[PDB]
Amino acid sequence: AALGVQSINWQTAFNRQAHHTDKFSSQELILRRGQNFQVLMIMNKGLGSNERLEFIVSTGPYPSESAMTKAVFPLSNGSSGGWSAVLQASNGNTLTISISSPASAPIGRYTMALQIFSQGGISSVKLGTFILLFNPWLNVDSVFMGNHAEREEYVQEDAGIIFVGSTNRIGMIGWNFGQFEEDILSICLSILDRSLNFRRDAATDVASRNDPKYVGRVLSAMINSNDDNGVLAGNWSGTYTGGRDPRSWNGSVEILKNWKKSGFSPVRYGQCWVFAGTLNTALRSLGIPSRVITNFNSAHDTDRNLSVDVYYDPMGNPLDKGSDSVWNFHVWNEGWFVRSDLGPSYGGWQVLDATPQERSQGVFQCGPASVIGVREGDVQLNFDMPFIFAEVNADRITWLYDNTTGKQWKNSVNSHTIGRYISTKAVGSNARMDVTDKYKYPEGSDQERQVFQKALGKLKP
Amino acid sequence: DIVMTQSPDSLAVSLGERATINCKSSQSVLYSSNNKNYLAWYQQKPGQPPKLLISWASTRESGVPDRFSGSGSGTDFTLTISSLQAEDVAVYYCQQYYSLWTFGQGTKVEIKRTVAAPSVFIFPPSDEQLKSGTASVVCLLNNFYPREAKVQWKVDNALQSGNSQESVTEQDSKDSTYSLSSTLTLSKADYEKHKVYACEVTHQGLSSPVTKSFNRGE
Amino acid sequence: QITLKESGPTLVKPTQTLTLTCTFSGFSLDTSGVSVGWIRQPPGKALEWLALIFWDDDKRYSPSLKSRLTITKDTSKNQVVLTMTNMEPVDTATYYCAHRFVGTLDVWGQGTTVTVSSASTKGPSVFPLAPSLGCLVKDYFPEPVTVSWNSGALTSGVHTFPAVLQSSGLYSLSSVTYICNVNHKPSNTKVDKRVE
Ligand SMILES: [Ca+2]
Ligand SMILES: [Ca+2]
Ligand SMILES: [Ca+2]
Repeated sequence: AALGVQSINWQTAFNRQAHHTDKFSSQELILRRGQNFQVLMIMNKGLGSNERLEFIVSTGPYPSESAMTKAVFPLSNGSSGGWSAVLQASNGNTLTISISSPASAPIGRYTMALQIFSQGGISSVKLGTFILLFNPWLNVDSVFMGNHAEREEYVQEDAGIIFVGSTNRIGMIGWNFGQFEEDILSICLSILDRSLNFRRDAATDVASRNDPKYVGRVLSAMINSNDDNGVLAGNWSGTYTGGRDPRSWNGSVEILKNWKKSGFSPVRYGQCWVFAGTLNTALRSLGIPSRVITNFNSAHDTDRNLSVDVYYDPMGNPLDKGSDSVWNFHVWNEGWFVRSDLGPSYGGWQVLDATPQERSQGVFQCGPASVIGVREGDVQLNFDMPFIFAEVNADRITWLYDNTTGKQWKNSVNSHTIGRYISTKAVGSNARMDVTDKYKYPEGSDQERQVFQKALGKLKP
Repeated sequence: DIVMTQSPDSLAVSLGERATINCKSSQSVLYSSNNKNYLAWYQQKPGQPPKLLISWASTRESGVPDRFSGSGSGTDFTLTISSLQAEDVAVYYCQQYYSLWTFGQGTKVEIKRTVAAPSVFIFPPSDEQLKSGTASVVCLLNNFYPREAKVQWKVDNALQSGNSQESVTEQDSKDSTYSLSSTLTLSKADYEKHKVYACEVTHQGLSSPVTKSFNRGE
Repeated sequence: QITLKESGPTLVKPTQTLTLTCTFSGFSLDTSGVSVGWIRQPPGKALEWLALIFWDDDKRYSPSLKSRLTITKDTSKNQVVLTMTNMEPVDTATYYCAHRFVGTLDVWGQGTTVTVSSASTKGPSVFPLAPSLGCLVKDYFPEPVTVSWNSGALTSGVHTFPAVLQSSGLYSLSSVTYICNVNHKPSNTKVDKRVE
């Protein structure tokens, strides 16, 4: 007979354990990019010197070798980088084969096929499908996180704490991220396939899923219903008829399942910690290390001047004028990755916010914003830095407004009241870790005021 | 521009009685933000600058008697003088300051009083003036009410026209009367051509016209 | 103690630039929130707001006249200066300056009369009005003229009539031992005249 494959053993439990994907409740082969996996492939006979094997992997509806959503690679004796297959051993008709993906591979579901050239004939046969995720264990991955204990918290932990209350009195709630529960990883991959980007141009969306910046920004849009029938419909009205009270959720799992099982119709209703809880589940699943941030006295700046503006007339009466506001607290997310777009100094934590506050490029989406950038007030960089800088470090300015002459002038400044007790759960405990000093220089330093001026300088290029 | 239109244009009331003035604005001067009406009233007594009576539609300024009171909101406002006093005789303007400054056109408020017949007096040209080549004959109507009066110049019984000018005082802040002056101007040449110069006055307080004349050269 | 006082030429020839000064006391135009404004009043007509300056050198102008108007301040001299270009006979009016704070224009100056004309200044002739009393103030340009009796000693029962502009383009008025004191500042012609 011509050479043909009889069976393939994916060594699923072995490879999943090596790829730190073994925790997911799922039968599938789940792998991380840039890391080899080993399979046993039982042929009908031994390989001839006339005979060739070629593997073909593809992802998404319009695979392309140029877009790196398709790869064709021969079984060889040498690793090439890129996609490769290395023959490690022959034993009878069984081939032991080590297959490697590149660190730059797009994440998602892949199909693998084998093409055999034998006796002047050609056969092709689907071997199977796998899921490829980001690889925080791999030094050359953009999402690389070198510390073991932090990786465990920010990738592998499926229970969380979210800080709530006020700047007088901080509480906490638990949140079940549940990224390992049945179907949740599948649903989180779904989200990418339902984005406006995917609908406009699936070939390019899928090619862009090698970039955590891209995936992160997309998720920040798609977790909210606005624009795209994403996951959660916001409601701050106090009246939640025809839905759940935002406070009754205690995890992401029901929300994501209910979204799928309603035919991908917005789940009613969420507020900011519910968006953030759900976004966190998505990020951890896909392998972007992430965590949940609470900012107390969080500024909503609606006119890009880095100040919350309050108005009085010259006789001292309060004016109903201006749209700026200050939240008791607001919850968002950080994701961990390099920023090849910005440069070496701006890697690490990046703000992502799914709560629909301001349109960014026409869409309710937010981030990624370099937390380092924000602290140094480089608010000309992508993405959404002015808005986020105001959230944590707006001045609160009282204005005098003389309605006769249309003149407003500045009465007073409070440069320290915004952005207090910025909080994330501690690694490996339920302690509140304070990360205020990561977002800004210390209130009342010279640096803090220098950056504030610098930042303000860059709004006006 | 917001347009301020007052009404009436003139008002005559008896002492002690109520005088009201409406003002209307082309747009609303109620700022919702502070719920304040940006509307003032002023008083201008003749020969002085204006004086602010009332701001924010209803707040009296310091020292303003309480007989003055402002009401209204939005585009309709009213200044009401509760007991008109002799010295309240003045022009009252409204002013909006919601959008820059525009004024109303003014409303004259005068005291209504019992009829008073004028004292009439006539004055021949000065000898100093006759040297300079002109002859001005003057007629004075003194302390009359109401303002309406008729002065006619006659020279040898020829009714004059073209050559005379009149002038009235503002209502006296004390006794609420007026006074009037008429000036007939001739050349010296013409002055000498005639003998009898007369100034005929019709006023409501005279039961029939009163004429004061002089003969040239006394 | 808030007082404002206007000054400048009382005659301007057409096309030229009127320059008016406001000298104030009782308050500082360095105080935050404070503004001083200019208003004019054409004879027997309604008041018209012209311009405004704030303590910080922010200016406002009548929208219609803006292109012609320029307001400036000198806090060192306690002065606000108004400049109006391309003067024309219609612009003949009394000009006022006034204080503003937190309501409107609340304290005003005395006012200064400004006549726009290519005619020249002429002082009055003053003739006696025979008692058998007053005095006739004839052919003066421009307005205004102040009259008193016995240097201000005599006030009760005095009637000074408004001027009348004669055919000749010159003004004339009458007032009712007796001396009438006529001052015509535009020609520096202060004249005291005996009556009989
Ligand atoms: Ca959305
Ligand atoms: Ca603002
Ligand atoms: Ca600050």
